Amino acid sequence: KTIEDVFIHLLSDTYSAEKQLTRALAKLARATSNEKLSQAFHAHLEETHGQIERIDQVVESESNLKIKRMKCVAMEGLIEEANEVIESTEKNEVRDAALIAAAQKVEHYEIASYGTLATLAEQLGYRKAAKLLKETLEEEKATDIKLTDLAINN
Amino acid sequence: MKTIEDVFIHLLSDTYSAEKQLTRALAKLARATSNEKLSQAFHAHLEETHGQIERIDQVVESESNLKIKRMKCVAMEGLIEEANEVIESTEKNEVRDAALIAAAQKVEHYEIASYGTLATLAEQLGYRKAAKLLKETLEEEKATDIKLTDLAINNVNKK
Repeated sequence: KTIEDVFIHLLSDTYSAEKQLTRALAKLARATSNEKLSQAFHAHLEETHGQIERIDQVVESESNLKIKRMKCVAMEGLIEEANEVIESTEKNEVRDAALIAAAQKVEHYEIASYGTLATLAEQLGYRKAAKLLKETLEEEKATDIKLTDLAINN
Repeated sequence: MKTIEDVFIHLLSDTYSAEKQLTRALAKLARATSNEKLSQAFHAHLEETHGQIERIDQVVESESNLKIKRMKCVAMEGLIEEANEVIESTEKNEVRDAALIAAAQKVEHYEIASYGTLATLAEQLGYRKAAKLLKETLEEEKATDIKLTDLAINNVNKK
């Protein structure tokens, strides 16, 4: 019933979301015909594991924190949009354009989640965590910009 | 995006959008099944959801600084597309209904967690009337979820 409870709840949700995204990204990388988009998805795959480890670092920076086991239902839905694109397109540029739009939805959600986690961390006085969450936030922004640019020369 | 207050307004505005989208989705869900009892539960929730949007207007009016910022909740949009994928598939009767109920329970998992978060934030920000209101929606969503589970059980035992 405290702000720290809300933060742990949200961090736990994002932890689930990231874990789910590792599976989705491995699959997206194999589903596209475009080598640059595929490489983009694979790079974000590796970075995502780096981001989960960062959440682990957030939890260790404040002895009271913990990751509660849960399933982030919102991410399931966003990952499904990409699945549906795959099932309704041939492996070509129509699929690529639609997968990038679906991936942007995923980025929208993740950027908003980390912005919220960062603000909470700072309002809680969690200095190291704030910094770590901002680091991931910046990586997601770069990732999103990259999808946009890929879309343009796509 | 710097105070608890900004986070609260952001999440409340997102939830406003979610409920808005949910209204359309529930009318479609009610028509997506031949199971009268399920159809009615979706119709009942459609009404309760319109009521919850009214409660959000009340939350906003309870504090001078509160407002609803315009935005599209991407999370709910995905959950609704998830349900629609079931609606638009060729799944039928018990298969179809198991998926519809399950999809609806996913929407509830999201709503419950959303209102739990908003109610705690409101409480922590000293918005007494808001917290009380948000806990009211929280409880309705929990009851709606329990009803969905009773229905899943019935569909599983359907003979």
